Parts: sequence; structure tokens; C-alpha cells
Amino acid sequence: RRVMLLGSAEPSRELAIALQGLGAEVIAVDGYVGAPAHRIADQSVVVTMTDAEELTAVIRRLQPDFLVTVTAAVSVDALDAVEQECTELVPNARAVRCTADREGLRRLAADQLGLPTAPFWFVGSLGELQAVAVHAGFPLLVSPVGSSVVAGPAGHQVQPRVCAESVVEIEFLVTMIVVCSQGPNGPLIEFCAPIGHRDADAGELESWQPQKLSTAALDAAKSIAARIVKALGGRGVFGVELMINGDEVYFADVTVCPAGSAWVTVRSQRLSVFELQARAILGLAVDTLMISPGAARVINPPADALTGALGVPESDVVIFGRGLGVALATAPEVAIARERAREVASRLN
Amino acid sequence: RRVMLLGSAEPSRELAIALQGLGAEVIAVDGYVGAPAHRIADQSVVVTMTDAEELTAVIRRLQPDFLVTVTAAVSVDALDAVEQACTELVPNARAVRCTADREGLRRLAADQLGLPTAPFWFVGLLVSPVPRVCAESVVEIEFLVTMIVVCSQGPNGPLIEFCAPIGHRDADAGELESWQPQKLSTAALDAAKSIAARIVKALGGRGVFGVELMINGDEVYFADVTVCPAGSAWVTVRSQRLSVFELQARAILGLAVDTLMISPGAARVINPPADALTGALGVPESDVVIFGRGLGVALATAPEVAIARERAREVASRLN
Repeated sequence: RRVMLLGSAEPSRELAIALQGLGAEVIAVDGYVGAPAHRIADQSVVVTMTDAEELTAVIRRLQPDFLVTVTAAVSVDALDAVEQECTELVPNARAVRCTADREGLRRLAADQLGLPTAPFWFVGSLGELQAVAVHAGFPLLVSPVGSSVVAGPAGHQVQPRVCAESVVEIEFLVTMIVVCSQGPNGPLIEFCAPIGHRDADAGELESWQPQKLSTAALDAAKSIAARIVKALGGRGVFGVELMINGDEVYFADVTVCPAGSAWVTVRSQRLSVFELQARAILGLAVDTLMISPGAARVINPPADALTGALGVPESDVVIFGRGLGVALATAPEVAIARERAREVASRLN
Repeated sequence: RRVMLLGSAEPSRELAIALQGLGAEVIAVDGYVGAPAHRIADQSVVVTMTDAEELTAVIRRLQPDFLVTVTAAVSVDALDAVEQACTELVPNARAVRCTADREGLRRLAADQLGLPTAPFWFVGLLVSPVPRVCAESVVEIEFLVTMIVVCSQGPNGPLIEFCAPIGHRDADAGELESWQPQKLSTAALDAAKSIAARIVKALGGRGVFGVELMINGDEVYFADVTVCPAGSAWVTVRSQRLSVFELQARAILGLAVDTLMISPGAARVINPPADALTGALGVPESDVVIFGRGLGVALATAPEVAIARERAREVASRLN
């Protein structure tokens, strides 16, 4: 059983450990020579993965049982070549293509599915912008298809590309991790507990699990998460990005790769997002049981700093090279778990 | 920060992962070419580890910050020289020597310390080869129990932590079965901590120690201690917040530890087809660790040890 990982960054390494515990040989592919998953993989490969010819030869020679796309820098055309009884793609070349095309994924979510999003318009003129502002009002979020905030410049109520978004009030950003595998009885679709996340003080990301939601908010979230994921199809672990304001839930995005916010799961769930995606790739049963509330801080290791960081109760750390590290804590409550993680991170950075 | 592992087998691999999560480069040393920790280590080394000359040159050239002895086939004479000259040993050489000398460890436990053991005699009943030959009186036993003792430094100096007792026994098809926690009476648990703590402090140094005991209601007997992660410790990979390997990674490096339990659990060490895993991972709260030339660990957790053992039985059965 041979799995091939397109991408060899930090989560590619943990996934590779996970897959090796379950008995699989892993090939780690990337562009440069010293990539993280190269060090512990069974076989390392260097190719400009953004090269449809060069990538496709590599896949034909090695001929892996499973082809896992863990990065965004990849030839989607090369992947559809391989799809077009020798290798299962997990995720599908469909999902890889849909989620790298930002325009097409929004239009898939809001138009084909009836998913609720923040009002958005794709323009291609100045005049197109002019209308939207008159129609939509302020503030707007003009973004290339950096992201400027058009916060200023209809007489009656009955009245390349650049993306315009109306701005909505938001309480929480939330990551819904959806897992699609096979069980001993066929297809499984599992939901993790909502993961709350946000940008923190020193340019770090903070996450925590579980984020509490109302019944109506949680029903909406499962519904939205489940529907975008079934449209993509195939086995895999999907991170579905949502915006929440009390009862309202908005679709923002989905990634076929383990999000930075998922790092909390390494300590807060029985099976981490990496153990889940190892099992999903290989078509094995999964559950989404939680160990305990937790929080994480992704920073972007002096001997003194480590000693101090691990002095914080129920804490853990994942050191990764230059400027990359994860601070982790668990606790009987999310609030304690976030305070401990901020302590771990503070003693570390 | 560079740790060197004497021994490169399956537990040496998990310890190596653990140490790499905490930021350390690991050198895996063993006798043969394809050893398990070689595959994911940062640097691999092949040497005859019982050769004091050959081993000692290897340690002098590489010059690691920490020297960890994970196997028993190692030159203790080569090891004592490293403590006499740049490099911290976890575990310490005193411990490596005492626990490989079976006669001297018994005499240390029963004579110098006043530890209770089964009556024993060395001559020159359970007659066993120790030359000398060891004679033991046979006592009634309820449970075999592993007491995992952890010695590290915290942010406030020395720590000595006890894990929850691990029960273990030989089960069917040659599998070793373990489970955590094993319930003990107050008097039994007081005895066990006392015995575990006393043999470990006599060895000294940082490390993770497995202390073997025999239990019959009230009475606790010392049977053995190892400076290496016992096969019965495998249950901790899922039953404790920090597995025996994460604890020994933290102990080697002198970091704080705790011994919190996630949930009751059980394990079965067997000594791997796709349908075997599909069927095996269908058991609730189950996990597997595949190695090896047939080596595998079946794991389950549950709200009760009894369910956790039945699930692990099932996982192992669907796997074997």
C-alpha cells in the first residue's frame, strides 16, 4: 500500500507519520530539496509539481495506490490525466479544481447549491463597481479576483475581474471539519465539533474547540458543510469555513487540505485531523470523538524558552524549523484552554 | 539539541517522533542496516553496540547532547566512560548496569532496600538459570502490574510522577494483553507507590522507569524494573494524555510532565492485509500500530476497562 503526497510542508509530515502507523509506505513529493515530509518519508521526490509533463511522468513511473494533493501549487491538469483503475485520487481532481478556482467555488456555493453567503459581485469595469456601490451601500470589500476596504464613495428602494463583497457583522469564524471515508459498512460522513479561530496579537493564528453554537446555528452549519462537501464528492477531509452571527451562518470557503486551525485537534480529539485524513485516504472507519476542550496558537526553539512553555499545565508544543511552531493546551474549559495556550505561546515567542 | 538513541526498534521509533515534535535532532544507532527508527531519524548509524571500542568512537565523533539507551545489548563499560568525561545520559549508566545484572538488582531490591519480593535463593519452587542458579518460592498472584515512574525536571526542579497502574498478562494466541487503570485497594496502591518510588530513587537520574509488581489483594511484591519502555506501556499511546514515549521524550530533555489519563484502555501486542484493517478499525474507539515482521499493536479505549479489553480483543482477532 503506497500513498503519494503532493506537497511536503509541515501537515504533510504529520499525515505521513499517521499513514505509516497504519502500515503504508509514503512517497513525499515537492519542488525543493529539504522539505519537511522528505525527512521521515519512505521515498522522497523532487519535481516542479506545477509542471504537467514533469509531474505526470513522476506519477507514471512510481505508480502509487493513492494520490493525495496536500498543496495548492499543483498541476490540476496533470491530476485529471491520472484520473483519466491504477490509482485513486484522494481528494478527487474535481475537488482540487473546484476549490482552487475562487470565482467558480463561490458560484458553485451560492448559485448551484443554494448556500448562504455574504452578498458579492464580480466586476470588470470601474462602471460595474460604480453600480454595486450605489446598489449595495457601504462598506464594501473590493478585492482582486491586496484586499482594500471600500468604506465610502439609490434614490428609490425599487431601483481582469475584481470581486466586491458586502460586509456583514460577524461573531465567530468557525472551521467545520468534514470527514468522508468508508466504514466496515460503506460510506461515512462525520462532522467534527466546530473549531473557532481568529488572528491574534503577534500575527499568530488562534483556534479552539469546541466553539459553542445555538441549535439553529449548528443545524445551519452542518447543513451547509454537508452540502458543499457532497457536491465535491470523493473521500477526504474537508475544512469548511463559516461566519457566524448568532443564528446566521455564512459560507466563506472550503479547503481540501488540513487548515491551520485544525492543529488544535492534535490534542483535543481522539483522532487528529491528520489521523482522520490518513484513515480517509485509505478508506477506513473514523469517529470524531473529542478528548477535551483545547486551544492552539500557530506562530509564523531556545532551550530556556521550551522549559518555560511546558511548565503550563496540560500543554504541548510542535517545533518545526524557522519561525514555525504550534502551542497547544487542553483544559476542562475552552476559556482555560485558550489562556494556557496564550501562556505557552508567550513563553515561546 | 541532539539526542542519540542506542537501539533502533519499534519503541525507539515512537520516542524519536516524540523528540522531533519537541524540536530535537535524533541519531538512531543500531547493529544492522534497516532498523525501524533509522527510517525517520535525522541521522542513522550502524555499529556493534556491545563493542566498547566501536561504540565509544561513535559517541566521541558525533558528540550528542543526550545519550539514551533503549536496548539492553549495549556496552555498559562504553557508557560509564561517557559519564566520566559534554553529554547527559537518560537513563544514567548506574541504572543501565544495575538493571541488566539480574542477580545484583534482586539483591539491591531485597537486601539494600528493604523491598518485599518472593522468597529467592541463588545456588551453585521455580528453578531458573541465573554458575549460579536462582531458586524462587512460588506465591499466589492476582495481577501482574506495571508501575510507570517518570523522573524529570519541572519549571521548579525535580519531578517524580506515577502513572496509573497498568495491568498485564499473557493472553490467547501468544498476545500480550495490557490495560489501564488496574484497580488497587488503598493499601495495595500505597505499597505499590512506595516500592516503585524506592527502587527508582536508588537508581537515580532522569528517565522513565517501568516497575514490575505482583499483587494478591493486600500484598505487593517487587519483581523487576526496566529503564526501557515496556511492552505493557503501549496502552498509554491512547489511554494517557502523554504516552510513555512522550513522557520519555520530555524526561530526556528535562521538561515538565503530568500523568493524566484520557480514558480507560487496553492493548494487545501481537508477535497486514487491507481487509484486516477495515475490519479491525470498525470496532468503536479503536486504533492500530502496524510495524515490523508481523509486529502490531491493537488498541481500544472505552468508559470502562472491561469494554476496553473486549474491544481490543476484537481488534486483535480481526487482525491476526
